[PDB]
Amino acid sequence: HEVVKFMDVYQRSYCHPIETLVDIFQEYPDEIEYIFKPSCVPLMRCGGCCNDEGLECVPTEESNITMQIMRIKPHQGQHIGEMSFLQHNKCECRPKK
Amino acid sequence: HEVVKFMDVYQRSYCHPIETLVDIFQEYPDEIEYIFKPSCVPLMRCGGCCNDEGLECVPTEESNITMQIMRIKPHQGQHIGEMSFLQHNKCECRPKK
Amino acid sequence: CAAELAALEAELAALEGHVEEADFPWGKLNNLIEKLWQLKQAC
Amino acid sequence: CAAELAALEAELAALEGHVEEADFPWGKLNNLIEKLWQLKQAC
Repeated sequence: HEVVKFMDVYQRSYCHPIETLVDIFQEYPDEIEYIFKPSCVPLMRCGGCCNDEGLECVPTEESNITMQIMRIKPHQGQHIGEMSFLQHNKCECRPKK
Repeated sequence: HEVVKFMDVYQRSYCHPIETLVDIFQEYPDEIEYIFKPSCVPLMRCGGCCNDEGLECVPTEESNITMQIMRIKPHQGQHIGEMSFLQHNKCECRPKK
Repeated sequence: CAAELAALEAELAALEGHVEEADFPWGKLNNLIEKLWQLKQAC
Repeated sequence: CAAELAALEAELAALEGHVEEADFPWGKLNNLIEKLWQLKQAC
C-alpha cells in the first residue's frame, strides 16, 4: 500500500475519457418496450474534475462502438443484436455557460 | 473497430469494482472550510448492473488507499497532506431491501 | 491462483454457448462472474 | 508519437516541482494534462 503521489493523483483525476458503466435505456430512450441484457454497457466517457468552478469537463471529439446486446420483448421473445453507442475520444475543461 | 461479443459485454458490465472519479467533499463532508485540489479522486467502487430488478450491486469487502491532496483554506494558505479513502475490493448483487 | 482461475474459466466456457436458450440460468452465470471478478482482484 | 510524448512529458517534469508555489499557473498545467491524455488516446 504505497501512497499515491500528488501529481499522479492530479493527472489521474483530471477531466479525460474514463470507462463508465452507462444504462442502455438512457442512450435509447425511445425503446421502452424492451428489456436489455446487459442493462448497461462500458463506454469511454468524459469524467473527472477541472479544479475551477468556472469550467466543466466536456467532450471535444466523439466516436462509436458496437456491442452485442440481448433485446427482450415481453410476451414475444428475445434476440441478440448489434447496438451502437457513443464514446468520447477527447475531453476538455471549458467555460460553463 | 471490432464489435464487442455478448459475453464480453456481459462480463464487463456486471457488478464489480471499477475505477470511479469520486468528489472529495462527498467523502469528507465535515470539511466545508477547505478547497481540495484535485477536487476528486480515482477510487475502485462497485458499479455496473445486476440484470435483475430485485437485486442491487453492493460492496462486500472494503479497503483503503492514501493519496497526496492539496488542502486550501481561504485567507490562510495551503498544504499537501496524505488523505485516506475507502475502496471496494469485492461486490455482489444482493436483494434490495 | 492459476488453478482456481482455470476452473472458473472452464465453468464459464461450458455456460456461454447456452445464453440464448429460453430457460438459461442467468443467476448461475451471474454468481460465476462475481467469483471471477473477485478472484482477479485477489490475484 | 514517441517524439511528441517525450516533449510533453518533459514539459510536465519542468512544472511538477513548482506546484506548491503561491503563484503556480494551474491553467498551464491543466492544458498540458489535457494534451497528454489526448495524445495517449490517439497513440
